[PDB]
Amino acid sequence: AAPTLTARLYSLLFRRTSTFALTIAVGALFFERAFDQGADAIYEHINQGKLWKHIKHKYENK
Amino acid sequence: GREFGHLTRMRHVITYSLSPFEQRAFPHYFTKGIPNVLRRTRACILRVAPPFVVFYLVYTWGTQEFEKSKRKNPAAYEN
Amino acid sequence: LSRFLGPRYRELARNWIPTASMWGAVGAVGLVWATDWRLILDWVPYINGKF
Amino acid sequence: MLSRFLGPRYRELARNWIPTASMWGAVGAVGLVWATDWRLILDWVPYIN
Amino acid sequence: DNMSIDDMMFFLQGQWMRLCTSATESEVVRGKNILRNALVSHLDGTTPVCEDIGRSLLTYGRRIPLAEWESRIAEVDASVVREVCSKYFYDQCPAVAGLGPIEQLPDYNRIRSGMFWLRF
Amino acid sequence: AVAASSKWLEGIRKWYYNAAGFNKLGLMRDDTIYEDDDVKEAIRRLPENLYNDRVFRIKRALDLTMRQQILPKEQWTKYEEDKFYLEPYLKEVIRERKEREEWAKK
Amino acid sequence: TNIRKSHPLMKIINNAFIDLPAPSNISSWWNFGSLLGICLILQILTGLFLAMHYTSDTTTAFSSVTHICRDVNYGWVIRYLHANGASMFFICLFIHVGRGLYYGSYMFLETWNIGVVLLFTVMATAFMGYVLPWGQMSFWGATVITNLLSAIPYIGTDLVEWIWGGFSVDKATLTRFFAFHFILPFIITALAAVHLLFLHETGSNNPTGISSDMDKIPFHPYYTIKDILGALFMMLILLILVLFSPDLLGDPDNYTPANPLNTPPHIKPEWYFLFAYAILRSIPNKLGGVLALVASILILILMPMLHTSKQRSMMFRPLSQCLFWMLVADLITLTWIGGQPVEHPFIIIGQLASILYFLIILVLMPITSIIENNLLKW
Ligand SMILES: CCCCCCCCCCCCCCCCC[C@@H](O)O[C@H](CO[C@H](O)CCCCCCCCCCCCCCC)COP(=O)(O)OCC[N+](C)(C)C
Ligand code: HEM
Ligand code: HEM
Repeated sequence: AAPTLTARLYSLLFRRTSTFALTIAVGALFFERAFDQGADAIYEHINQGKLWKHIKHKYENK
Repeated sequence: GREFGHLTRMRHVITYSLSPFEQRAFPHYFTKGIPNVLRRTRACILRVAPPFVVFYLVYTWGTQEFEKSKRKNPAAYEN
Repeated sequence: LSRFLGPRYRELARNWIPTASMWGAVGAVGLVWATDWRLILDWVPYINGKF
Repeated sequence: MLSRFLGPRYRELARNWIPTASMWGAVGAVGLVWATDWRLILDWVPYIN
Repeated sequence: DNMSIDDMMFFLQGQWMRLCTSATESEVVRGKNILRNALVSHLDGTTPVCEDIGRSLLTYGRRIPLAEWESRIAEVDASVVREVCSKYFYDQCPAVAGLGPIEQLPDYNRIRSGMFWLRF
Repeated sequence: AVAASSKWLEGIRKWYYNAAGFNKLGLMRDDTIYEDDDVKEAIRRLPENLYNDRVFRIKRALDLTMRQQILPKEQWTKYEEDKFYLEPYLKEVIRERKEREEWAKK
Repeated sequence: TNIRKSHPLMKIINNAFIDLPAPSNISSWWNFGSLLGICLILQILTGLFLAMHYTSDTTTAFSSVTHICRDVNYGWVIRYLHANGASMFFICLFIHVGRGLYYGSYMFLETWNIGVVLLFTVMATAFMGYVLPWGQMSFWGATVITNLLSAIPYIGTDLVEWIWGGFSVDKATLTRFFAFHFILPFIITALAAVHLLFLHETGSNNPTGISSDMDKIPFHPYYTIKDILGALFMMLILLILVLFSPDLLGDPDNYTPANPLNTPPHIKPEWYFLFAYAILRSIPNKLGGVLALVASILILILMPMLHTSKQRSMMFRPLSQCLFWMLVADLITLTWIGGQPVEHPFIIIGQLASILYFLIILVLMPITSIIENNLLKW
């Protein structure tokens, strides 16, 4: 059958090791921010109200 | 040294492999292993369980018994 | 030291440049990713770990 | 198992080499007397002090 | 010889990679000249060329004339060489066979390891 | 002195024969023994026809355990079938070791 | 021309970690020794970052530990990693001894003995580092355990006086232990390198026990990724036991500052020593308790001579393997008896547990090995 988007994607970045390392780098850069902030907003979301960052309001900006 | 280039005699034994890329990583990886796991299990549970169960029994044996020599004392010491 | 000089060597370096230059770019951006370098992070629309 | 050492040639080796054993053992004994300041045997010899 | 088995291999795959990255044109013309000599050397005699007629027709059809072959040898360039070699040598799964004794010879992955330079 | 009871001995040696797992891998009893240097030299004594058989069976089992999967139910060795080929070799190794020792003691 | 075979150092690594021949049928148990090799360096750097604050003074140390747990930037992680990580070290180490004993890799005599000396060394480093944090268990524990050598009719009571550098635990004795504690691990490294160096030139053991010289297989393509996976999963064990169980692993009481004055209720020695300490309860006369204490580790040396069963291993012999599991269970016994505060039933159980702990290998194992030999013409 016709090559999968993954298939041509091999012929792209994977087969060449430099570009391979490159996509590893950009991939790290995205996985960092996205997963990091995901763990942020989720951890903020689960045991809600235990957080003082939402309880800053008793004492902030008068 | 003892490296591969000179070792034991071995003859007309032959190998059939495959390129890793040509084959998928998990060939019936589930269904094949479970009976194997369970058979290894029934094989050695017979030789593994009894020390640990005997240990657990002696554990609660001494804990509960001495505890009975312990909490129960004021009646044991009488008035 | 003069040996480095040569007709193939010119063509050869010409050939090897993409692979090693790519590494430098990969090494540079990755190193920015590792030290979490500042001023370029200013220039990224997405990965602003700063508020 | 251990019967192989139990032979007249080896018991012979025992009779031959025993005085030497007493020799070296006495040497290290004296070394204990000296280096460790083992005064108890230093006391056996008057010349000390 | 048993003790150098890996060693020839140790170099051989490099040769393929050598053909990949950094294939000098001087090497290219070397190979082309040896090729042309291989053709003309094959084409001496009656039987070999009766065979050429007897197989070229089964192949392309045609006797496929030498003017075409040598136009096609002049056709080749180091860029094209590196491309094709890339399309077959650079990262592709080997099919390997041995009859020895073999023992020094690397296991498939290790053999497979050589098809791609870590440097490229 | 045992005689009449020997049957039952064989009746548990077989269980003992089952007790070991080598039959499940089908290996010769002789294969199981540890290779100290003298018995190694007894291995050296073996004919090639017998030698390579041993080597191959051993490699089969070695492949199995890597998979952990056991050798197939049909193929499992019978207590009779396992020729104890190494007997002359090892018994002569014993006789010779104890020989040179027997001279060494006098 | 050849690159790995070019440079002689590279020649050495290629004779080893790059491509030493190895048996193929290896399981995780052999991965564990490599796991020890994993833990070691981690403790070393971790202890380095800790060594950037801790003091060996009798007075100022504990305040610096509090400097670690509260002041230092993520250093608390480091603190617990060095502690709990050492705990993990002993974890893997015990499995490893169990393996070498089980698959009979003790047949490699010199390698085995270097393993033994390495073991005593690790024990000492353990004890002294445990003395370091400087708290109630630290103090009274170190005092009590040190007292044991005084069981010697002459020399040992003198010797304790020599360690302490004074009448009692003090900046003398504490700095003493800080320094011994520091010098030993680096020794452990060299003993490790020497240990592997004995291992390479005999070949590795295999799960079968029977030689796999015919089946030797390259290291780099295979076992490297295997052990990487194994180290990553131990990293799971450790990180889950530290980020989710920060404290439980040890003995709270050290959390109290030490007082020569104030005296702790129970002074349970830290858990890896518990079986050893249990043996201190075993018999009358402190002297013989010390003798049996050292003998508990020393006894391992007898085994290669005590070994006589035709296996180089213990997997095709569930018979003797059963005695084995009785012995392991016996270790569990000495463990939990050592954990409890001292009591009479615990005393008798500890007695028979100790007698049987020696006799399984001084009586049962060799002789049953003989009858097992009688059953199949061995
Ligand atoms: C000791 C105490 C515990 C340690 C705790 C750490 C635990 C670490 C465990 C994590 C696992 C790491 C896995 C390693 C991944 C790759 C392993 C190896 O098998 O893959 C190789 C492949 O290698 C990788 O592809 C190279 C990736 C390059 C990325 C390098 C990372 C750079 C990090 C630099 C550090 C920056 C921080 C600096 C701070 C000072 C094999 O190549 P191959 O399977 O054939 O496929 C590629 C074939 N090609 C070339 C044709 C495509
Ligand atoms: C952390 C320090 C140690 C290191 C680095 C070390 C090397 C470890 C490792 C790396 C192995 C090789 C198997 C493997 O992991 O793949 C094993 C080699 C060996 N060690 Fe140690 N060891 C250490 C402490 C001990 C102790 C205390 C003993 C008990 C006596 C011991 C007995 C062995 C044996 C028998 C081998 C040979 C490997 C085999 O035959 O399977 N080791 N250990
Ligand atoms: C495997 C061998 C080692 C053992 C068993 C050992 C003992 C470990 C353990 C158990 C801790 C104690 C933490 C605590 O009890 O709270 C730490 C004690 C200590 N070790 Fe080591 N250590 C070892 C190698 C090192 C190395 C190489 C260094 C330095 C580079 C080091 C620096 C420390 C420090 C500072 C402490 C006291 C920490 C505290 O007060 O909590 N250790 N390490």
